[PDB]
Amino acid sequence: ATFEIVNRCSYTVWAAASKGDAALDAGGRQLNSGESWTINVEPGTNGGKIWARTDCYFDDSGSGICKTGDCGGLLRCKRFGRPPTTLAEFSLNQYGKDYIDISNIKGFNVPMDFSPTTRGCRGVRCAADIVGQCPAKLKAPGGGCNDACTVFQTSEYCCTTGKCGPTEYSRFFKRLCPDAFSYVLDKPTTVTCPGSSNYRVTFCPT
Repeated sequence: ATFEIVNRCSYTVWAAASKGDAALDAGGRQLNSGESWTINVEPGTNGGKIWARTDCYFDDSGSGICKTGDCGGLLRCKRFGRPPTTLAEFSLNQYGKDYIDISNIKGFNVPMDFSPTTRGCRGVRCAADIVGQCPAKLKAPGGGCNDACTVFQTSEYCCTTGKCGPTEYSRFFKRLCPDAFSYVLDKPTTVTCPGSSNYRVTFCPT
């Protein structure tokens, strides 16, 4: 599958793509404002995620730090990133279907649109000013708006027992971005697309 990752933000982001135990494609790259990066993701990939990282410094070896979404200090991510991170999530070629969503379960850093570029399903977007509106207790100093599980580490926010409800914090994310997951047991906003669709992820779509 082809994903085109586009940075429409006015600032540089460092895109990342991983399935948790491995990079997808090169795993990460710098995207200046307006740049597009096309990656190829193996069919059958389950549990892939794409995100943006902000305020990164890397040396010549590709080692460094980012203020949001750092993946163990590497330019080319092999593992998932540190919250807060708006997530584009996908599982491809799962019994004939691809499944895509946007998640705020690990917080929000950059607004995102995640849309197919082929026929037969709709995209999803979370483009509200979640950072500007973020509750005081969830604001991350480095930038972004943390989820409550990251901040407070309770069974209720992290849904550790597999039973949890919505919370004042989850409802914040859900009010601003209804089409994104706000907590682990949220009513799913997954979209089902034809198997082997292609996609575009746009940072700062509006």
